Amino acid sequence: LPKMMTLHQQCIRVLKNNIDSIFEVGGVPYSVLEPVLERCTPDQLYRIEEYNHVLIEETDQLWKVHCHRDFKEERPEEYESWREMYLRLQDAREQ
Amino acid sequence: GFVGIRFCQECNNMLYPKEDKENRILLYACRNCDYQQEADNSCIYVNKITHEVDELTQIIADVSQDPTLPRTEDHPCQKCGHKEAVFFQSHSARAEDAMRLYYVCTAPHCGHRWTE
Amino acid sequence: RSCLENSSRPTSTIWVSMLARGAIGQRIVATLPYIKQEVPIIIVFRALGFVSD
Amino acid sequence: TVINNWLLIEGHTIGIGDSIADSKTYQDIQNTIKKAKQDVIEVIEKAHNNELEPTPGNTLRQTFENQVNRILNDARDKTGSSAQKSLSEYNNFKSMVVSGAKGSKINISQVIAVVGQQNVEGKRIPFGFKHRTLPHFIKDDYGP
Amino acid sequence: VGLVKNLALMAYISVGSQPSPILEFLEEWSMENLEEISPAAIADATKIFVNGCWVGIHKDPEQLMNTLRKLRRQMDIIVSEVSMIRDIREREIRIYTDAGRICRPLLIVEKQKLLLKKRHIDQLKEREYNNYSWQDLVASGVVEYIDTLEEETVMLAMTPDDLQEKEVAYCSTYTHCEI
Amino acid sequence: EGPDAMYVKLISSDGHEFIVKREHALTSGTIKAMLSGPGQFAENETNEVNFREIPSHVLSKVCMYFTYKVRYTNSSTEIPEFPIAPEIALELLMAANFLDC
Amino acid sequence: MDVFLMIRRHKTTIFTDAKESSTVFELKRIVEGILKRPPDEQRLYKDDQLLDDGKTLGECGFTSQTARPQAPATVGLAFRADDTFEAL
Amino acid sequence: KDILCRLEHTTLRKVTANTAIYYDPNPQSTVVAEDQEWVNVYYISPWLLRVELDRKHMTDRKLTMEQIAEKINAGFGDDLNCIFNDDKLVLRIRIMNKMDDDVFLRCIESNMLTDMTLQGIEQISKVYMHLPQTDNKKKIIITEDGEFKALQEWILETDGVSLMRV
Ligand SMILES: [Zn+2]
Ligand SMILES: [Zn+2]
Repeated sequence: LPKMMTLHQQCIRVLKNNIDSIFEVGGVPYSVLEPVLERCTPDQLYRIEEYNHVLIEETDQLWKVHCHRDFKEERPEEYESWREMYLRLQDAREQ
Repeated sequence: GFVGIRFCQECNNMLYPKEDKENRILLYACRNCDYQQEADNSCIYVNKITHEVDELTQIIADVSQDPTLPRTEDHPCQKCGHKEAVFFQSHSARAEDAMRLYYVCTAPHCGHRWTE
Repeated sequence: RSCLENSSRPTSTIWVSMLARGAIGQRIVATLPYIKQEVPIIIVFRALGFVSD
Repeated sequence: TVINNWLLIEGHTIGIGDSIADSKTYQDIQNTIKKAKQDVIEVIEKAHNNELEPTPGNTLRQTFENQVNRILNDARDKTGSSAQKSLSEYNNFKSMVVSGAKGSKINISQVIAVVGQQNVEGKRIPFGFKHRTLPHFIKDDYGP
Repeated sequence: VGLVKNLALMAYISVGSQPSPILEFLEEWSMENLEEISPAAIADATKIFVNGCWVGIHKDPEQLMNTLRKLRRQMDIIVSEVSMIRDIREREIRIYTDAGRICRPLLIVEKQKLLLKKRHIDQLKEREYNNYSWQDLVASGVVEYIDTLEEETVMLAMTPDDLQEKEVAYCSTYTHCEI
Repeated sequence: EGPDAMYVKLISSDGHEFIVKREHALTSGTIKAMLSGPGQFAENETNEVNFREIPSHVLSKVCMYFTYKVRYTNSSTEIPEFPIAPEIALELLMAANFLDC
Repeated sequence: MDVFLMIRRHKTTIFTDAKESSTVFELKRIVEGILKRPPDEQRLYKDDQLLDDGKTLGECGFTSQTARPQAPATVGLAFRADDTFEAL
Repeated sequence: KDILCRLEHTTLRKVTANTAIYYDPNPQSTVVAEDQEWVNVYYISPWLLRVELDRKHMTDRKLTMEQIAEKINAGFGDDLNCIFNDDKLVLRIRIMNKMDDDVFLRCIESNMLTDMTLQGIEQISKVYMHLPQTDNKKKIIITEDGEFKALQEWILETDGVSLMRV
């Protein structure tokens, strides 16, 4: 890799290779954790959010990137954050 | 520019070019029924002999989902800034004279396609 | 080489061809089974039940 | 009769030790192959970024093919030359080649150094899949 | 020479299946028939062919192919020998159930990892004790049969060493691995 | 730690504090704002950098990265990467908060 | 070229920078310059190989690998040559 | 290269960028409106054939538009009038004086593209110049001293055979 990386970039590229290693984030703000969570897949987001609940209200806009990739024909209705819509449609489609 | 097929409305057939010398202008007339219509564009027919220099408009964004296509992270998307993009050569019969690479952004909801 | 599934029958082959340049333009014809000559494709579409272009 | 009865005393064989080269020769062959693959990648990058100038009498794809085949033929020739230069006077492949009895320097080159480019109908291996020679490669892979 | 050929060892020629379960599933998995659509919807949609019969169009072909592969991998409605090809550039999905298609089993790769784990190998080491067989490995979604038309859309790792590769793996989107 | 500033001491509420080249801690964002604070010229030379809530091995990696990055930026070399352990990256990422890099 | 050793005395670690050949008590001198450590307080231990009584850095324990900016080589320290060897 | 251009067959198709068909009953007011100035300099069927030629093909064949125009006039004998200018290489063709003239101009445009020769010999598709480095196809001469001296001289190859014309 003929690239120079600062500490932010080093940590987030390593963590962008091993998202699966994250169990509990500790106390990192989402604004720091914004890159590694955008290159991610919704099951891993469910795992992260159900181990690290305090992130939930921060990550909802992230779910939109998933929703328009998995349910591109859809839009949220009112009183529907993107996480709960994605889980409702995901379980409805599996059923 | 190209000329397309203009269709009749009475029988939905093809309109053929014709002239009127009383008005001395150009009209597309239907010769199945008796419909006539004044023609907007004067160009009746055009050759595009060397107008194959463009291939970007035939590319679709769905090729971002092709797993057999080469992916690069050294050509970021201009429209949305996504780091990753697929690249490929042209698949036309006009690609015998060019190994030119075309790039498609692999981010969903963007689908931006460019060249070099 | 069209052959109906769920049955054992011979395959009927249809040839939708285009004439060469060497002719005002190059035209599309259809060689149908049990038809001696080539048929223009628009005639086949009209005989299918679609008269409008 | 006389030569066949002297060969009872002298003897002639071929073994797996006649297919071995020196470690320095193997390093030279690997270096030549690496350099030639780098050259092919550089020609690929020149053609991909539209920096490849066509030669007179040929189109761009055929000039690219000529350049790539020139690089790979130079690779095969240099690796083969190193292969024959490694050979001792006791080497039996070399004995049968310089006697003219059997084999050539191309055979020694393919046994010891590099088999070389595979050709079908005078060109490289065709894209029998959609723009792939095999499904183990990526599409539009023009590398060696 | 060349005209008389021989099978490879793990090559299997498909025996044929009825298209009816796949056709029913496509009918109520959001595919609209050809009889009920205006032609203006065909330009942006994906044509769906079942044994070469154009039966309809689909607006979301990627999740449809994901669903079809999930059905075939768990030996649901789609049986294992059915070939499903997405011509992505030409916007077509061709499903073949007929006989005579020569195919071979390939290990399934998801995110540069084999779905074959040590638990499958350990279960197969006692084939005549666990009653674990090759068919259980097919039903597990670990291996799947790919024919020549589908092989032209897969991305094969020659070995799992192609998967466990560093920053330039030459491909990060391997879909299958040679056994 | 000595006021002749080529060694600077820095503490993370742990026993294992660390003292590092200031010239090889030059790539810190926050060395320009809490050693180069409201006024330079012997604010820096105090060398009590009393950070909090960082485990010892984490900032050992961080300041070893400081020396690493200082001598591998603008030098003849530009390629090499930084081999962090995967778990500690999390808490190292909080160090990514502190140092503005 | 470089050198990378964590001069590790339990809870106090010194950083150094030097080249592939330097007398090993010049390390004590460069500790002495800022940390005010007399040579009695600078009993550097061994490496994994035994330490250098010949007093240069290109002698046993130190290779071209131990000058690693990726991760250095560490060993304990005792700030007394003969009396006591204090850890923590 | 001059001889190679004089031997290789050059149709109008090799040098034409595009041909378009227009309804222009009044050349005083050109509908395309990019050719207004030189047509008004010159100034008839209302049908117009506008031929745009590529720059590079018209340069490396060493063709000038007057040669194409006189080739038109020799080919049809003033059955049709062709004006031209450039400073885009623009030709404009009309047919002076039940098979309406649009399909007749269709047909003569097909004749333009296929059955007209600008320069060269008809049966020769491509000519490959080369300077031979071997003595098999060189010009061996006997010098004044009396040696056999090989002279490297440029020789041409063809892809068709029209030996007598060549
Ligand atoms: Zn009509
Ligand atoms: Zn984009």
